[PDB]
Amino acid sequence: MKIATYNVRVDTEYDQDWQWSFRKEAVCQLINFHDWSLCCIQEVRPNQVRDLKAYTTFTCLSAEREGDGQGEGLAILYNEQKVQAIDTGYFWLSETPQQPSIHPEAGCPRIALWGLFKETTQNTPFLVINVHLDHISAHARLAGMTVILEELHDKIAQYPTLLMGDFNAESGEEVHQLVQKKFQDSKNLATHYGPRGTFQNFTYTKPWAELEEIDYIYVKGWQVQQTASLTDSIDGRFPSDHFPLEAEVAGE
Amino acid sequence: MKIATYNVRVDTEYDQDWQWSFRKEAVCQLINFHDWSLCCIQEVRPNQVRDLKAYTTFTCLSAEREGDGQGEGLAILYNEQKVQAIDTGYFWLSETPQQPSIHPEAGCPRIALWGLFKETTQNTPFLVINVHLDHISAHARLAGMTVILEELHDKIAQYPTLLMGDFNAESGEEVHQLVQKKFQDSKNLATHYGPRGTFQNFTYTKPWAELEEIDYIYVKGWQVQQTASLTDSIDGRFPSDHFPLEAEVAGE
Repeated sequence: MKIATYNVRVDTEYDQDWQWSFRKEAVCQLINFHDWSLCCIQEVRPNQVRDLKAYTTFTCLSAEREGDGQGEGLAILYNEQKVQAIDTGYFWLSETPQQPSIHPEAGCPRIALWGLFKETTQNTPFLVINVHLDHISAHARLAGMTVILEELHDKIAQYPTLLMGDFNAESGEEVHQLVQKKFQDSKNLATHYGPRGTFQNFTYTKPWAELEEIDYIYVKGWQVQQTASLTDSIDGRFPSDHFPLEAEVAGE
Repeated sequence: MKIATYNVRVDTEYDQDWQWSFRKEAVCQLINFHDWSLCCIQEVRPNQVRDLKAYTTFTCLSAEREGDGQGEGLAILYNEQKVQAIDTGYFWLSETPQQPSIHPEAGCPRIALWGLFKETTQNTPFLVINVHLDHISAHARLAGMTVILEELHDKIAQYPTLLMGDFNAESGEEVHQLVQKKFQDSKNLATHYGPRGTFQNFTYTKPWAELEEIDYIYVKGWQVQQTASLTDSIDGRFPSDHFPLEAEVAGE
């Protein structure tokens, strides 16, 4: 099974001539071309979610962080011919996960979006967790991931799990040590194609050694066949300020 | 079925710090990652052929233009689990196709390399023709293609055929008019991902409008599902001065 995570960059006027309106075709065409079983998406306001539904071939599960359906959100895109969603949910990375709220350490509401899926050919379900941790501090990231791991503790224990997304943390941070108690970083498990880092800040000529390694695909209960960071471009620009990160996995 | 053509750039000291020795891993890893059923390759000296066999996962059919096995050559890489070669051959694009020779109009010996293949699932064979036409003149290209179409006339008439490679010719040349009597350019038949052009001259920042469109995948007897020009890079350089060109096709 091919899976991916892609932070598509929130629609913001700060990007000027490279805000979402100008990037949407390139982002959606990239998704359609790579054609994974499923893709976790970060940084989508409602208009971006609408565009993903309209311009990609995927079914779209989504949720947003404000609660009023108007805020920045997460999505899980999936192909129903390849995987079926049998349960889904989301919660806030806070001391009150069921309500729109902010962790004491965090700078804004953050959510996790998850889905329980089954591959068409397989009979046993697996869990997908879409990660986007706070950028404000390492303490905020550790705290947010702690909520994910506690809130979904039962599901993670029960099912093979794909923990995927933008950790906003380089490999040495405490949050990775916590995650690695139960998960393995897929990109160290097999052959990796492309740069090990994923964030280029929209700089087409960014040296690979200068990429930030902040997006991850963590696995529990999976064999990893290969991973890749995808450097697709659109005439001298990147469709997002992150590269998509993909993995090929097989159930145990 | 996924198929591709890729001019990997001949090993030459003119490329200095980007001659084949420095590019081989990137080229071979690209091929391994994209993992097509088959790929036509242009511009491989014997050491490059050795490297494709050693560092890609593919079976390698090859031939070279000098006849002494020492010259610049062509290859068809294929995955035997996906397609099987049942016949193969090569010939010179000259007035005496069975012997090392030069067309009156051409600057050097040129060959075509072909294979008759069968997909594992399908019962009927198809023909693959690896094209690399002379760069010297439009007349030389027309003349070279005339030899291909004559020499393989019977096979082309009998089988669905993939005519793939480096035509050294933009779309308006007479050689394309000749080819279009029997073939269709796949990139106009479905959705195309990436630039329509394929030659960037190793210039990472080359504007897409300035790419030369000299590589082609022509089809006879195929439904085309999609095509793409692949912009894979290796830290601010391209692995070859051409992009690979790929297509997804289905027999009729």
